[PDB]
Amino acid sequence: SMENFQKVEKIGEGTYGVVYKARNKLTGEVVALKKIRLDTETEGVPSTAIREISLLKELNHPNIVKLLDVIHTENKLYLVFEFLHQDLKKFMDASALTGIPLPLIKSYLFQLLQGLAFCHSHRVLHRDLKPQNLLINTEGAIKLADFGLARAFGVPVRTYTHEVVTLWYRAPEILLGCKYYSTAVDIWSLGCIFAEMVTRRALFPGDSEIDQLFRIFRTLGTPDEVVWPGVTSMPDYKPSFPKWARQDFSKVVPPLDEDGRSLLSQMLHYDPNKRISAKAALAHPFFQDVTKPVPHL
Amino acid sequence: RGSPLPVLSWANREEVWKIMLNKEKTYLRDQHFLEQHPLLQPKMRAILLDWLMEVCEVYKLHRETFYLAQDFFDRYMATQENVVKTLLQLIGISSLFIAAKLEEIYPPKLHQFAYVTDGACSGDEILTMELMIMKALKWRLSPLTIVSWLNVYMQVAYLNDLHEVLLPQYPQQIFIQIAELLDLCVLDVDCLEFPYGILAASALYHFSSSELMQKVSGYQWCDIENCVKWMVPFAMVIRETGSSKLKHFRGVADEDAHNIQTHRDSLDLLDKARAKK
Ligand SMILES: CO[C@@]1(C)[C@H](O)C(=O)C(C)=C2NC(=O)c3c(C)cc(O)c(C)c3O[C@@H]21
Repeated sequence: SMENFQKVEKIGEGTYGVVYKARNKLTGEVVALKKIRLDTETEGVPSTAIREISLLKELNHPNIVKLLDVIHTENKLYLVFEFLHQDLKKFMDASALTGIPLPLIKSYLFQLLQGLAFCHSHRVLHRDLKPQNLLINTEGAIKLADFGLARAFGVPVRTYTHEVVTLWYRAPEILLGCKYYSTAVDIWSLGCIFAEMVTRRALFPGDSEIDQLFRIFRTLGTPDEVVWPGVTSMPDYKPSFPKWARQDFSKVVPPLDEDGRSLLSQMLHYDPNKRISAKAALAHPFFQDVTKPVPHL
Repeated sequence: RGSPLPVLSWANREEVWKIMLNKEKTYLRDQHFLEQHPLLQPKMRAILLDWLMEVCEVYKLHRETFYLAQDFFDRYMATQENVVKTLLQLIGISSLFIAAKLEEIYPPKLHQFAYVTDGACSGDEILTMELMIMKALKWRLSPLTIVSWLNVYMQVAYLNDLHEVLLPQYPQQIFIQIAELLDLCVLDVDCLEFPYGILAASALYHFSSSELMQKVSGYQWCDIENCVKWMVPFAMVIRETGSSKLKHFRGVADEDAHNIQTHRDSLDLLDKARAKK
């Protein structure tokens, strides 16, 4: 129970519960504690908590937050995690005045792709890669956290939950209502996060399903049958859609070189079968000599 | 044992295959686990699982949901001793509750799991038991089920020229026919002697050939020989009665219906299979 742990302060409240900073009484180790209340749950232990726990028991990787323990006390579940200092959303908003330095953008993207490559080889979709869910420490590492929206996919897949991923980061095939989706939706979100780090603002800040679609077309061009076979027959697609045209990536992401516009445009490729994998993205020349710097917090 | 998977564009197939094999290794099953419950008899496990299949069909739950529940039940009972038969219903229905919350988009509400027990198990009792099960399993709730192996084998078998192994591309009849034999086998606790991938490879063998089994599973004959022989009277009983036809389910596309767990009364078939050897 909360014997072996001494709470120190509430430090946030994700959509799942309150996050506490705490200290192991025996080792003095500092940890984070996610509280999952059970007396407010008519369905017992939330499916998102069962998924998150059982998946993080299977996923030990340097760029995935480590689940240290699960404590059942009173009508609460306490998820003990390794402690990281800051999420990427709050880190950018504090660095938005100067932007986030570019050598860090190379490392953070590189590491997020080893975390993601690992998930996909274990057949896990994250399905909520947004900056608030990516956790950084003082030592420069970044890790995937909050697997509550995750799902292990079968071989083959079936139709999974529609409308996953926070809207600003949701891949277009989900928005068009595709029957099937898999690893490509995580890549899309990492592209959105890549370009949000560079320009300091969100890449596709829509505020509705159809509005989020249009922010993507305005920037990448309205897709067609040549660039994305089968697209006009997808269920959420209408012919009334306004035909925009692609933008130079010097204009969408000025601070980016040729390698950056290359890798980025591959992550935002419309056709999910032609979209770049995390395994391939790690090999792209952009990570020729990738570095590991310490952030300013 | 060879890698049957094709070149995958989302991850290296040598690693994906390695992670799958290590999974089957670290998830443990014990064909003798009822020996820790001397008041219980294997037939009671058959009755319980047969009933969970029936419930799954009523609610249109997925075959993977049923086999998750089966695995959770068998693995949990191996962690306990001296369970009385009047508790098996609660354990089974709570395993299915856990499995459905893991696997289904829109799982039935708690009050339906309690409802199908006709008053034997309240909602509160199911919530108590699900925590007992998950804690006793140490939250190891992501096995490779018997039917997931069948899904992999079917995908590999019907790999076309796209090699996009994640889009379903196998026909429905061969899948439900083999699932129907696995659904009869799993009711015999003796099936746990065999790793799940071998149960699925052996059942597939009995509906096809050595050449197909080997091509889609990477097993050699010697690895599955004992399971194949154990399975012979089960295959025969299924052949004798005929393979079920493909059901239709409300709200389920006909092209997806083979994924829904089906049920028929199977206990007489089971005794018939166990009588032959
Ligand atoms: C970085 O801190 C927090 C409060 C961040 O600001 C934030 O917004 C959210 C939503 C957080 N959620 C967590 O669940 C979590 C986790 C798994 C591990 C961990 O070590 C911390 C400090 C955590 O707390 C972060």
